[PDB]
Amino acid sequence: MYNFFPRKPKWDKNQITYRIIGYTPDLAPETVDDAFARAFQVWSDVTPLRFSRIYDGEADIMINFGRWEHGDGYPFDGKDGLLAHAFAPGTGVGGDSHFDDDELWTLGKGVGYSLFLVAAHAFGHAMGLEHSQDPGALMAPIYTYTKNFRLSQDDIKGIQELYGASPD
Ligand SMILES: CC(C)C[C@H](NC(=O)[C@@H]1C[C@H](N)CN1C(=O)CC[C@@H](NS(=O)(=O)c1ccc(NC(=O)c2ccc(C(N)=O)cc2)cc1)C(=O)O)C(=O)N(C)[C@@H](CCC(=O)O)C(=O)NCCCCC(N)=O
Ligand SMILES: O=P([O-])(O)O
Ligand SMILES: [Ca+2]
Ligand SMILES: [Ca+2]
Ligand SMILES: [Ca+2]
Ligand SMILES: [Zn+2]
Ligand SMILES: [Zn+2]
Repeated sequence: MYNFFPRKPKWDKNQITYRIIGYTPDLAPETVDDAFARAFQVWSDVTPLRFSRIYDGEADIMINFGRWEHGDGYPFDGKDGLLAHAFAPGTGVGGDSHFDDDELWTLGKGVGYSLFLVAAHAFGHAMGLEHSQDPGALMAPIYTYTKNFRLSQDDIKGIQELYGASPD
């Protein structure tokens, strides 16, 4: 079933804040923003968690792209291997999600990697979800493309364990 980080860390608030510092050239900026939004919404759908975008100063979830050493001491590794990473909820680095720009970022294709799926996956980590044993779960330790995506019961009960279900 579902898993969390060792000390079960979580946001002390439902109103979360995100900022996109950098883009990938692989996708249109507008299409990146829609991918990051839609990724936030798979989790917002089933919790009282609300993600609101800001365009300057420290946010909860600082989003960027980078390659190799990108100034956090967790280097990326070129094409494939690490696609991305997120930090468990916390101040500063806590919940910050980074994507390796040595990857080919795509949407709606089996070729390269869906920014939306990896982001959804990564944002799981940023809410305090670890990997899960269900091979169909979004918090699977493996990337898998599907054209038509739905949050598994495993991922819903895990996030609702921390933050409760949809009140709306
Ligand atoms: C940069 C990392 C080292 C940070 C780490 N986070 C992780 O270790 C996470 C959790 C887990 N251990 C995997 N993680 C990774 O960062 C690995 C990267 C990535 N690995 S991946 O590239 O091989 C990978 C694997 C799987 C996917 N999956 C998908 O994209 C995907 C899955 C499923 C589906 C589908 N079809 O359903 C579609 C797509 C994508 C990428 C991933 O899993 O995101 C972490 O949170 N810490 C070390 C924390 C430790 C926290 C703790 O232990 O309590 C830390 O010390 N942070 C310092 C400060 C933060 C807290 C504070 N403010 O005080
Ligand atoms: O490259 P991974 O994320 O499938 O291990
Ligand atoms: Ca890589
Ligand atoms: Ca942060
Ligand atoms: Ca790229
Ligand atoms: Zn990083
Ligand atoms: Zn992961």
